[PDB]
Amino acid sequence: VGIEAAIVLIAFVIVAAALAFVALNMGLFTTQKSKEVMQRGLEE
Amino acid sequence: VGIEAAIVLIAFVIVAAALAFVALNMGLFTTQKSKEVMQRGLEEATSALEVDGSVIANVTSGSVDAIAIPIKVSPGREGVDMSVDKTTVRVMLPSKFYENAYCGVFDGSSLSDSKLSTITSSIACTTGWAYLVIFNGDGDNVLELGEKGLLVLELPTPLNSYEEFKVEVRPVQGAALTVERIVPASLPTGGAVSLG
Amino acid sequence: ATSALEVDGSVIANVTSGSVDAIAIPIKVSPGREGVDMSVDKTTVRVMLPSKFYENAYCGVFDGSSLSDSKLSTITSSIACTTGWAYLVIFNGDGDNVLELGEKGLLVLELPTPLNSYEEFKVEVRPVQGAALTVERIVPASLPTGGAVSLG
Repeated sequence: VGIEAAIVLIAFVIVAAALAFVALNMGLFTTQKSKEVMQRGLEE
Repeated sequence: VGIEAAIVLIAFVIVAAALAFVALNMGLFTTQKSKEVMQRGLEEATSALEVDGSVIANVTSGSVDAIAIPIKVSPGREGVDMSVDKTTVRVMLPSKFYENAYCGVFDGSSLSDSKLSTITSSIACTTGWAYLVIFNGDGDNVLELGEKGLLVLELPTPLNSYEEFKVEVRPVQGAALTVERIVPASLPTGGAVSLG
Repeated sequence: ATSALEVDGSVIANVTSGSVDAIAIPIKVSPGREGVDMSVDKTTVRVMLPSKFYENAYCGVFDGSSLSDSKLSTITSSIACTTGWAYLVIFNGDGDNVLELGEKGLLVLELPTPLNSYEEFKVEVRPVQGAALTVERIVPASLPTGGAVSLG
């Protein structure tokens, strides 16, 4: 009974880790691009 | 009549004991592995790594030669391993694409001083160009909180004016860092130029 | 349960004569170590094209000895496969045909005259153990006359 619950837990944790990786990567990229675009606006 | 019943009982009890032994052994192992995997997931959640400041480039003879990208670790400590065999740096150029230009991490002993020319000149890599320089570190190849890292590219005759470049870092654990900048129109004949 | 395999980074494509020729898909192993076998006889790669469908285009895994350098052109040119196109290139590996943690893999497609502008493609990897990886990207409008172009 416990073993399958542990397997499901492992799967759900692994899914969450991938979501976190994607979220941080894209958030950092979009923050950098926002910095660049507002810098360009100030230049303009 | 009783004796054979006792023998069957003994056999069935012995079978149950073996099943119990197997069940407890494998249950303990799988619980330990679940603990380890969720711990690793929590580790992967943190250790983001991010750009701290402005990218600064070296220009010689009217063209951009070297690029310095300042990075730091995100809140949450849990440092990122910057070893040669565990980290890969991707450089995407207008006419070139490089999958792995990482050569390693050399300690920032402050050299003679913190000049960009001194850093780009004293440090050399046997193969590849991109290396990372740690400041205020303890001498390890892991970037931790309290340590400032400056990642340097040595580019032989790329990067004229106005074209874009893309630099990506791929740690073994944590999110890949994406950096994209455009070279400004105004470039001095020498010295560092800020890329914003 | 473990050994998921996942995309690490951005898919990068090679464009020649105004059309996309080769596709590089960076992948890594998920947390939990427990590497994925990348042998020829155990892994199948599916490519779904707008006018074509291929069930198995995998030709094998060749070690990333860094060649002369890490150019996309050098990788696509030096490596050749007897049958099929898609191969995987391991970096920082120990020379085995298994992708483990600490090893970086770049899966490359050699596509003869598919992939104009704006049409979608689908790439799927089917390991013997672990979840199949699904990759779908769209070619951007702006393609240079040469060199690599990022697909995001």
